[PDB]
Amino acid sequence: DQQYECVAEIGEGAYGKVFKARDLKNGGRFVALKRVRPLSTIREVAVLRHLETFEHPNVVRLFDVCTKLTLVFEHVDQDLTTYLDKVPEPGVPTETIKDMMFQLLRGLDFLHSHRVVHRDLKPQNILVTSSGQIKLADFGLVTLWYRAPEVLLQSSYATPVDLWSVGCIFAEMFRRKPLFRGSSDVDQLGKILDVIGLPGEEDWPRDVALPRQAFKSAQPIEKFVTDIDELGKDLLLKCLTFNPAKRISAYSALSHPYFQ
Ligand SMILES: CC(=O)c1c(C)c2cnc(Nc3ccc(N4CCNCC4)cn3)nc2n(C2CCCC2)c1=O
Repeated sequence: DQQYECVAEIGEGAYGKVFKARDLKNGGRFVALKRVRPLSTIREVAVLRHLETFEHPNVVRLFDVCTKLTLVFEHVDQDLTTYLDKVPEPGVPTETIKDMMFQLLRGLDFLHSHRVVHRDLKPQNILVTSSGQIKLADFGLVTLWYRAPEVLLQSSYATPVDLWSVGCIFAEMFRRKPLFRGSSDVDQLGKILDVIGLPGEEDWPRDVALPRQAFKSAQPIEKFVTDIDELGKDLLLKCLTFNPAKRISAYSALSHPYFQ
């Protein structure tokens, strides 16, 4: 659009490239824009232009949709990735991990309550403002490291998909490196079960291509996620529960003694 001007390139990918641009009309503020190169997809934008009306403090603001499209949003300074890349030793402060995780679950509880699933939650799209405020981005239409077991298996794809990704990002917050760094669904699933263990046959998805009988003893987490309290250990384990039905929800997670 002519109401905006491209200065730099934020990110590239299959979904299309997003750019940092100057919103000349609105006091030359920095805005993030992404193009698109038509009936059941009308909903996607109707849910976002609606989600917008609640202006949740932990989700990127949308500014406009122009025409073949141009999507303008709020520009955030950096992501969680480059945030972790610059934090001095011995990593992120206990309280900084606990705070940023709250803002993450709030934005997740907001999206879930409004029947929205992120589906691709990674540090690359968990943005962080100058003030240090978490903003969820890259939703309302690679790296399997954050993919949930059931997505990998191709069974369910419901809201517990993001609670796995959050336990993966919660670990990476301490560790400062991906917990499960697989290279294929089968490799990912593997590396996952090498840590959490083989779940009971009762929790394995009934009727899927990959059987339980194709993989492991449960390993303690304090080994892989170094200096984490028994409370954070309790929360992250509930986040990383094989059975999506047993996996904690952002709403019960927002309650947990870890934030008390
Ligand atoms: C489509 C989006 O929701 C969206 C928005 C609105 C956005 C806003 N500010 C960003 N701000 C950032 C975040 C990081 C950078 N750097 C990119 C170059 N390397 C250093 C970090 C620059 N700007 N980045 C944004 N993204 C990126 C997240 C991952 C994919 C693109 C987005 O998807």
